[PDB]
Amino acid sequence: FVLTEGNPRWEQTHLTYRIENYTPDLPRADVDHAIEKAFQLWSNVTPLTFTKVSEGQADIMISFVRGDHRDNSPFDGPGGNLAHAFQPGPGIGGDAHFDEDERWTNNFREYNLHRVAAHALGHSLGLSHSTDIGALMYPSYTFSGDVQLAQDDIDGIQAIYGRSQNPVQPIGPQTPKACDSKLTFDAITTIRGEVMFFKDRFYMRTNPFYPEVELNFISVFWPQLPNGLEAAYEFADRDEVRFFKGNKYWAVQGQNVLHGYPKDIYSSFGFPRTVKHIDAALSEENTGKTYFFVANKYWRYDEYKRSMDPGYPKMIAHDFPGIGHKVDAVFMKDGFFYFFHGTRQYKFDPKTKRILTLQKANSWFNC
Ligand SMILES: [Ca+2]
Ligand SMILES: [Ca+2]
Ligand SMILES: [Ca+2]
Ligand SMILES: [Ca+2]
Ligand SMILES: [Zn+2]
Ligand SMILES: [Zn+2]
Repeated sequence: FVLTEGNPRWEQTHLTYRIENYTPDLPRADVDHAIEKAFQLWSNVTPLTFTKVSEGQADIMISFVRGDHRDNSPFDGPGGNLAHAFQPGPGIGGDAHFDEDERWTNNFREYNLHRVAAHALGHSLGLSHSTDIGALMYPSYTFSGDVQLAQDDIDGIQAIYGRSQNPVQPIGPQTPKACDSKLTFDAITTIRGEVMFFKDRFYMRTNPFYPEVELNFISVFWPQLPNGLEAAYEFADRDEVRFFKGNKYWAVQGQNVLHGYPKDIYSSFGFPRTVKHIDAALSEENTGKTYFFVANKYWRYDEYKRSMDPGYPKMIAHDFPGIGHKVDAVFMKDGFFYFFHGTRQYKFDPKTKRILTLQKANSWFNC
């Protein structure tokens, strides 16, 4: 996080805010809701409170304006700058302006008022742009269908006003770092020559032949998917990639969730209704066998037969000597299975049912 130069800060802890005019793009109700919830994100992690007023001046004056609109920060029509807010302070201080030749929404369509307002109000309280890609204050517009403060945002805002008067203290997701040797993965899959690691709302993509890591929201590519993947694998045969969460599984082609999916695992792969979820999955280069891992047991399914194999609720620790009895993630590369469990990574050889290397979970990255 980065605190606005000069460290402007509101002196009162009980602030007032007013919505001057309303955008035509939405019903007043929807605008009101967006703003309210935007303020709440901030009041949840600090002692500050925001009260909506109707008449008269307020600390934070909110408005929808078009082009040059009386303040020296002219808007640029459709596109470009969506909004801007001023530092805490008297007058125009703390005010937020949304550019009206923007198409404010309440859905996944660009640009969602709640999301942009949550960000603007940040500047309204004294925060500047963060260099943390996962932070709400980051300079951009991403939409993971659920606006929330990243741990970085909380630290930034608490540094100016103190922490929540909550006895528990809210927390926010932390952005994974590739050079942290404490890194662990929710799931991993290969895709058109690259390896794609998943962790919370993020993903880390790499081509092992030229180590250079790409970090970003899973929603940048597949907005439909629910954040919190548990397993995943590629099936280049159909050029798809399947993700598992809960007990249903989404399939994807290119950058769009295929028709109908999600779908049930039981009806799609044939798995006893006993299995709640899944821990990890991989598919053999060109053998047609796909291995799914649950708990300490594993199962095999034949793609070219839309069906499992004769009695397969077998043991992990037994047929995969060395990796232990629980898989966090796994993917295949050049004939070897790469198993992940916590920060541990075992390079397993299918042929010799042998373990060649035992590395750190993030060993692939350049650190
Ligand atoms: Ca604009
Ligand atoms: Ca003001
Ligand atoms: Ca508009
Ligand atoms: Ca997992
Ligand atoms: Zn303005
Ligand atoms: Zn900003």
